[PDB]
Amino acid sequence: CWFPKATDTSFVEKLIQEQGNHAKFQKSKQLKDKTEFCILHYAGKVTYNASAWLTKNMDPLNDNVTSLLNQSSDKFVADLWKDVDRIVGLFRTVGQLYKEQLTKLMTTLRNTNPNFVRCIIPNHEKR
Amino acid sequence: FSEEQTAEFKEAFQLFDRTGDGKILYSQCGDVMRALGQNPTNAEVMKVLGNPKSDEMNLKTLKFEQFLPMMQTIAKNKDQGCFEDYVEGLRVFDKEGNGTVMGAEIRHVLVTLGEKMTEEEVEQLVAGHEDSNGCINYEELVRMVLSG
Amino acid sequence: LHNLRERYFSGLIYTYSGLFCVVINPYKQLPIYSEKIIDMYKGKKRHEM
Repeated sequence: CWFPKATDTSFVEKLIQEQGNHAKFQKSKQLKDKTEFCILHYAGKVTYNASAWLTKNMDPLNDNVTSLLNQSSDKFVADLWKDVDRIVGLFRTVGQLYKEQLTKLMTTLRNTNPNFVRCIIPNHEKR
Repeated sequence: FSEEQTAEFKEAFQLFDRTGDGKILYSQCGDVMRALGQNPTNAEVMKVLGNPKSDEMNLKTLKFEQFLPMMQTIAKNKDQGCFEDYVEGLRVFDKEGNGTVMGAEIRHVLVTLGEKMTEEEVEQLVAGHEDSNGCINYEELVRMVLSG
Repeated sequence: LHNLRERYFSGLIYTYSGLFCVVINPYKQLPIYSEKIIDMYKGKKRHEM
Protein backbone atom coordinates (compact mmCIF):
# COMPACT_ATOMS: atom_id res chain seq x y z
CA CYS A 1 0.00 0.00 0.00
CA TRP A 2 3.14 2.09 0.32
CA PHE A 3 4.69 1.76 -3.16
CA PRO A 4 3.76 3.77 -6.34
CA LYS A 5 3.83 1.04 -9.01
CA ALA A 6 1.30 -0.95 -6.99
CA THR A 7 -2.43 -1.47 -7.43
CA ASP A 8 -5.08 -3.53 -5.82
CA THR A 9 -4.32 -5.83 -8.67
CA SER A 10 -0.59 -5.70 -8.14
CA PHE A 11 -1.52 -6.56 -4.56
CA VAL A 12 -3.63 -9.64 -5.29
CA GLU A 13 -1.00 -11.01 -7.67
CA LYS A 14 1.54 -10.70 -4.90
CA LEU A 15 -1.16 -12.14 -2.65
CA ILE A 16 -1.14 -15.25 -4.79
CA GLN A 17 2.64 -15.11 -4.48
CA GLU A 18 2.83 -15.56 -0.71
CA GLN A 19 -0.25 -17.53 0.32
CA GLY A 20 -1.05 -19.06 -3.04
CA ASN A 21 -1.15 -22.67 -1.88
CA HIS A 22 -2.34 -21.89 1.66
CA ALA A 23 -4.62 -24.69 2.82
CA LYS A 24 -7.06 -21.88 3.59
CA PHE A 25 -6.55 -19.86 0.42
CA GLN A 26 -8.08 -20.23 -3.02
CA LYS A 27 -8.02 -18.17 -6.25
CA SER A 28 -11.16 -16.58 -7.75
CA LYS A 29 -13.18 -17.60 -10.81
CA GLN A 30 -10.58 -16.34 -13.26
CA LEU A 31 -11.77 -12.81 -12.53
CA LYS A 32 -8.48 -11.19 -11.64
CA ASP A 33 -10.04 -8.58 -13.88
CA LYS A 34 -11.88 -7.60 -10.77
CA THR A 35 -9.02 -9.38 -9.08
CA GLU A 36 -10.64 -11.33 -6.28
CA PHE A 37 -9.53 -14.07 -3.92
CA CYS A 38 -11.09 -16.67 -1.65
CA ILE A 39 -10.36 -17.87 1.89
CA LEU A 40 -11.90 -20.81 3.73
CA HIS A 41 -13.42 -19.30 6.87
CA TYR A 42 -15.15 -21.43 9.50
CA ALA A 43 -18.56 -20.26 8.36
CA GLY A 44 -17.54 -21.09 4.79
CA LYS A 45 -15.86 -19.81 1.62
CA VAL A 46 -15.94 -16.20 0.47
CA THR A 47 -14.78 -14.40 -2.68
CA TYR A 48 -13.40 -11.01 -1.69
CA ASN A 49 -12.86 -8.16 -4.18
CA ALA A 50 -9.41 -6.73 -3.41
CA SER A 51 -10.32 -3.67 -5.46
CA ALA A 52 -9.78 -0.24 -3.89
CA TRP A 53 -8.26 -1.97 -0.85
CA LEU A 54 -5.01 0.04 -0.80
CA THR A 55 -7.00 3.31 -0.76
CA LYS A 56 -9.26 2.34 2.13
CA ASN A 57 -6.34 0.75 3.94
CA MET A 58 -4.62 4.18 3.77
CA ASP A 59 -7.57 6.50 4.39
CA PRO A 60 -6.23 9.65 2.69
CA LEU A 61 -7.94 13.03 2.32
CA ASN A 62 -7.59 16.71 1.38
CA ASP A 63 -5.95 18.25 4.41
CA ASN A 64 -6.49 21.60 2.67
CA VAL A 65 -10.16 21.54 3.57
CA THR A 66 -9.31 19.41 6.61
CA SER A 67 -7.52 22.16 8.54
CA LEU A 68 -9.81 24.62 6.80
CA LEU A 69 -12.42 23.34 9.24
CA ASN A 70 -9.93 22.80 12.06
CA GLN A 71 -10.51 26.48 12.83
CA SER A 72 -13.99 26.93 11.36
CA SER A 73 -16.41 29.36 13.03
CA ASP A 74 -18.73 26.51 14.03
CA LYS A 75 -17.43 25.25 17.38
CA PHE A 76 -19.15 21.90 17.16
CA VAL A 77 -17.38 21.29 13.86
CA ALA A 78 -14.42 22.90 15.58
CA ASP A 79 -14.05 20.42 18.41
CA LEU A 80 -15.18 17.67 16.04
CA TRP A 81 -12.14 18.28 13.90
CA LYS A 82 -10.06 20.07 16.60
CA ASP A 83 -7.62 17.10 16.17
CA VAL A 84 -6.42 16.89 12.56
CA ASP A 85 -2.72 16.22 13.14
CA ARG A 86 -2.90 12.74 11.47
CA ILE A 87 -4.51 13.80 8.15
CA VAL A 88 -2.64 12.80 4.95
CA GLY A 89 -1.24 15.41 2.56
CA LEU A 90 1.40 13.83 0.32
CA PHE A 91 1.37 7.20 9.62
CA ARG A 92 -0.30 4.01 10.84
CA THR A 93 -2.25 1.61 8.64
CA VAL A 94 -5.99 0.90 9.09
CA GLY A 95 -5.55 -2.85 9.13
CA GLN A 96 -3.01 -2.59 11.94
CA LEU A 97 -4.77 0.29 13.67
CA TYR A 98 -7.71 -2.08 14.06
CA LYS A 99 -5.79 -5.34 14.40
CA GLU A 100 -3.98 -3.61 17.29
CA GLN A 101 -6.98 -2.67 19.39
CA LEU A 102 -8.61 -6.00 18.58
CA THR A 103 -5.74 -7.60 20.46
CA LYS A 104 -6.43 -5.32 23.35
CA LEU A 105 -9.97 -6.72 23.41
CA MET A 106 -8.87 -10.32 22.84
CA THR A 107 -6.63 -9.68 25.88
CA THR A 108 -9.19 -8.67 28.50
CA LEU A 109 -11.58 -11.41 27.37
CA ARG A 110 -8.83 -13.91 28.13
CA ASN A 111 -8.69 -12.32 31.55
CA THR A 112 -12.40 -12.62 32.32
CA ASN A 113 -14.81 -15.49 32.57
CA PRO A 114 -16.62 -16.25 29.29
CA ASN A 115 -20.33 -17.07 29.10
CA PHE A 116 -21.24 -18.06 25.52
CA VAL A 117 -24.71 -17.41 24.07
CA ARG A 118 -24.51 -19.06 20.63
CA CYS A 119 -27.25 -17.35 18.56
CA ILE A 120 -28.58 -19.42 15.64
CA ILE A 121 -30.28 -18.25 12.45
CA PRO A 122 -33.37 -20.39 11.52
CA ASN A 123 -33.75 -19.28 7.94
CA HIS A 124 -32.59 -16.66 5.45
CA GLU A 125 -36.13 -15.95 4.28
CA LYS A 126 -36.53 -13.73 7.35
CA ARG A 127 -39.56 -15.94 7.96
CA PHE B 1 -45.33 56.42 5.33
CA SER B 2 -48.46 56.14 7.48
CA GLU B 3 -48.82 59.09 9.85
CA GLU B 4 -48.53 56.43 12.54
CA GLN B 5 -44.85 56.00 11.68
CA THR B 6 -44.38 59.52 10.31
CA ALA B 7 -45.51 60.66 13.75
CA GLU B 8 -42.78 58.53 15.30
CA PHE B 9 -40.17 59.40 12.68
CA LYS B 10 -40.28 62.85 14.25
CA GLU B 11 -39.56 61.26 17.62
CA ALA B 12 -36.42 59.79 16.07
CA PHE B 13 -35.36 62.86 14.10
CA GLN B 14 -35.88 65.06 17.16
CA LEU B 15 -33.86 62.55 19.17
CA PHE B 16 -30.83 63.71 17.18
CA ASP B 17 -29.86 67.28 18.06
CA ARG B 18 -27.06 68.03 20.54
CA THR B 19 -27.97 71.72 20.88
CA GLY B 20 -31.59 72.39 19.91
CA ASP B 21 -32.61 74.35 16.77
CA GLY B 22 -34.23 71.14 15.57
CA LYS B 23 -31.74 70.54 12.80
CA ILE B 24 -29.77 67.50 11.67
CA LEU B 25 -26.41 68.43 10.16
CA TYR B 26 -26.22 67.29 6.53
CA SER B 27 -23.92 64.63 7.96
CA GLN B 28 -26.30 62.97 10.44
CA CYS B 29 -28.89 62.31 7.73
CA GLY B 30 -27.24 58.94 7.17
CA ASP B 31 -27.40 57.63 10.74
CA VAL B 32 -30.92 58.99 11.24
CA MET B 33 -32.06 57.10 8.15
CA ARG B 34 -30.26 54.05 9.50
CA ALA B 35 -31.69 54.42 13.00
CA LEU B 36 -35.08 54.41 11.28
CA GLY B 37 -34.11 50.97 10.05
CA GLN B 38 -32.60 52.15 6.78
CA ASN B 39 -29.50 50.76 5.09
CA PRO B 40 -28.82 53.42 2.44
CA THR B 41 -25.38 53.03 0.89
CA ASN B 42 -23.04 56.03 1.14
CA ALA B 43 -23.99 57.18 -2.36
CA GLU B 44 -27.76 56.79 -1.95
CA VAL B 45 -27.38 59.37 0.82
CA MET B 46 -25.31 61.97 -1.02
CA LYS B 47 -27.47 61.70 -4.13
CA VAL B 48 -30.38 62.98 -2.04
CA LEU B 49 -28.15 65.63 -0.49
CA GLY B 50 -27.18 67.32 -3.72
CA ASN B 51 -23.67 65.93 -3.36
CA PRO B 52 -22.36 68.60 -0.95
CA LYS B 53 -18.75 68.90 0.21
CA SER B 54 -17.14 67.76 3.48
CA ASP B 55 -16.89 71.34 4.74
CA GLU B 56 -20.50 72.28 3.98
CA MET B 57 -21.48 68.80 5.13
CA ASN B 58 -20.70 69.92 8.67
CA LEU B 59 -22.39 73.31 8.33
CA LYS B 60 -25.61 72.62 6.43
CA THR B 61 -28.65 71.58 8.49
CA LEU B 62 -31.98 69.78 8.15
CA LYS B 63 -35.56 70.04 9.40
CA PHE B 64 -37.88 67.03 9.54
CA GLU B 65 -40.24 68.45 6.91
CA GLN B 66 -37.36 68.68 4.44
CA PHE B 67 -35.87 65.44 5.75
CA LEU B 68 -39.00 63.29 5.53
CA PRO B 69 -39.16 63.73 1.73
CA MET B 70 -35.78 62.00 1.64
CA MET B 71 -36.50 59.27 4.18
CA GLN B 72 -39.04 57.91 1.71
CA THR B 73 -37.20 58.55 -1.57
CA ILE B 74 -34.61 56.22 -0.09
CA ALA B 75 -37.11 53.87 1.58
CA LYS B 76 -38.30 52.87 -1.90
CA ASN B 77 -35.37 51.34 -3.80
CA LYS B 78 -34.44 48.91 -6.59
CA ASP B 79 -32.32 46.36 -4.71
CA GLN B 80 -30.70 45.11 -1.50
CA GLY B 81 -28.13 42.50 -0.46
CA CYS B 82 -28.97 39.08 0.98
CA PHE B 83 -27.27 36.07 2.60
CA GLU B 84 -27.54 34.38 -0.74
CA ASP B 85 -24.96 36.67 -2.36
CA TYR B 86 -23.68 38.58 0.66
CA VAL B 87 -21.90 35.61 2.13
CA GLU B 88 -21.08 34.24 -1.33
CA GLY B 89 -18.57 37.06 -1.48
CA LEU B 90 -16.96 36.57 1.92
CA ARG B 91 -16.67 32.81 1.34
CA VAL B 92 -14.02 33.84 -1.19
CA PHE B 93 -11.68 34.70 1.64
CA ASP B 94 -12.17 31.35 3.34
CA LYS B 95 -8.50 30.22 3.16
CA GLU B 96 -9.50 26.55 2.98
CA GLY B 97 -13.22 25.79 2.77
CA ASN B 98 -13.21 25.77 6.58
CA GLY B 99 -16.34 27.91 6.58
CA THR B 100 -14.53 30.58 8.59
CA VAL B 101 -12.27 33.52 7.76
CA MET B 102 -9.54 35.11 9.87
CA GLY B 103 -10.82 38.14 11.73
CA ALA B 104 -7.82 39.90 10.29
CA GLU B 105 -8.48 39.18 6.65
CA ILE B 106 -12.13 40.07 7.15
CA ARG B 107 -10.93 43.15 9.00
CA HIS B 108 -8.82 44.02 5.97
CA VAL B 109 -11.19 43.69 3.04
CA LEU B 110 -13.81 45.64 4.92
CA VAL B 111 -11.40 48.52 5.18
CA THR B 112 -9.74 48.43 1.75
CA LEU B 113 -12.52 47.82 -0.75
CA GLY B 114 -15.56 49.81 -1.84
CA GLU B 115 -17.15 52.04 0.81
CA LYS B 116 -14.05 51.74 2.97
CA MET B 117 -14.90 51.50 6.68
CA THR B 118 -12.66 52.57 9.57
CA GLU B 119 -10.31 50.53 11.75
CA GLU B 120 -12.65 51.15 14.67
CA GLU B 121 -15.79 50.50 12.68
CA VAL B 122 -14.71 46.93 11.80
CA GLU B 123 -13.31 46.44 15.28
CA GLN B 124 -16.72 47.15 16.88
CA LEU B 125 -18.34 44.84 14.32
CA VAL B 126 -16.43 41.54 14.25
CA ALA B 127 -15.23 42.04 17.80
CA GLY B 128 -16.46 39.06 19.78
CA HIS B 129 -16.98 36.68 16.87
CA GLU B 130 -13.37 35.64 16.51
CA ASP B 131 -12.69 32.34 18.27
CA SER B 132 -9.57 31.12 20.06
CA ASN B 133 -7.79 31.24 16.73
CA GLY B 134 -9.38 34.57 15.98
CA CYS B 135 -11.67 32.86 13.52
CA ILE B 136 -15.01 34.29 12.53
CA ASN B 137 -17.82 32.36 10.83
CA TYR B 138 -19.15 34.69 8.09
CA GLU B 139 -22.42 32.78 7.59
CA GLU B 140 -23.22 33.98 11.12
CA LEU B 141 -21.59 37.43 11.10
CA VAL B 142 -23.66 37.90 7.93
CA ARG B 143 -26.89 37.08 9.71
CA MET B 144 -25.84 39.15 12.70
CA VAL B 145 -25.63 42.47 10.91
CA LEU B 146 -28.55 41.35 8.85
CA SER B 147 -31.30 39.97 11.05
CA GLY B 148 -29.94 42.44 13.61
CA LEU C 1 -31.17 -30.93 15.91
CA HIS C 2 -34.44 -32.60 16.72
CA ASN C 3 -34.69 -31.19 20.24
CA LEU C 4 -33.94 -27.74 18.99
CA ARG C 5 -36.60 -28.22 16.29
CA GLU C 6 -39.33 -29.18 18.73
CA ARG C 7 -38.77 -26.61 21.47
CA TYR C 8 -38.46 -24.13 18.63
CA PHE C 9 -41.91 -24.86 17.22
CA SER C 10 -43.34 -25.13 20.72
CA GLY C 11 -42.36 -21.50 21.29
CA LEU C 12 -39.19 -21.83 23.28
CA ILE C 13 -36.00 -20.59 21.70
CA TYR C 14 -33.39 -20.65 24.51
CA THR C 15 -31.86 -24.10 25.20
CA TYR C 16 -28.89 -25.25 27.28
CA SER C 17 -26.02 -27.26 25.82
CA GLY C 18 -23.71 -28.11 28.66
CA LEU C 19 -22.14 -24.83 29.70
CA PHE C 20 -23.01 -22.60 26.77
CA CYS C 21 -26.55 -22.23 25.48
CA VAL C 22 -28.17 -22.16 22.00
CA VAL C 23 -30.83 -19.57 21.04
CA ILE C 24 -32.70 -19.93 17.69
CA ASN C 25 -34.06 -16.58 16.47
CA PRO C 26 -37.89 -16.60 16.81
CA TYR C 27 -38.42 -13.63 14.49
CA LYS C 28 -41.68 -13.25 16.35
CA GLN C 29 -42.63 -11.16 19.33
CA LEU C 30 -42.73 -13.92 21.99
CA PRO C 31 -43.76 -12.63 25.44
CA ILE C 32 -40.94 -13.74 27.72
CA TYR C 33 -39.31 -10.43 28.65
CA SER C 34 -41.08 -8.37 31.35
CA GLU C 35 -40.61 -7.00 34.85
CA LYS C 36 -42.81 -9.91 35.82
CA ILE C 37 -40.42 -12.43 34.29
CA ILE C 38 -37.38 -10.50 35.48
CA ASP C 39 -38.32 -10.98 39.12
CA MET C 40 -39.15 -14.60 38.43
CA TYR C 41 -35.52 -15.32 37.52
CA LYS C 42 -34.03 -12.85 40.04
CA GLY C 43 -31.85 -14.99 42.27
CA LYS C 44 -33.36 -18.15 40.84
CA LYS C 45 -30.70 -20.82 40.37
CA ARG C 46 -29.83 -22.53 37.10
CA HIS C 47 -32.42 -25.26 37.42
CA GLU C 48 -35.02 -23.49 39.54
CA MET C 49 -36.20 -22.16 36.18
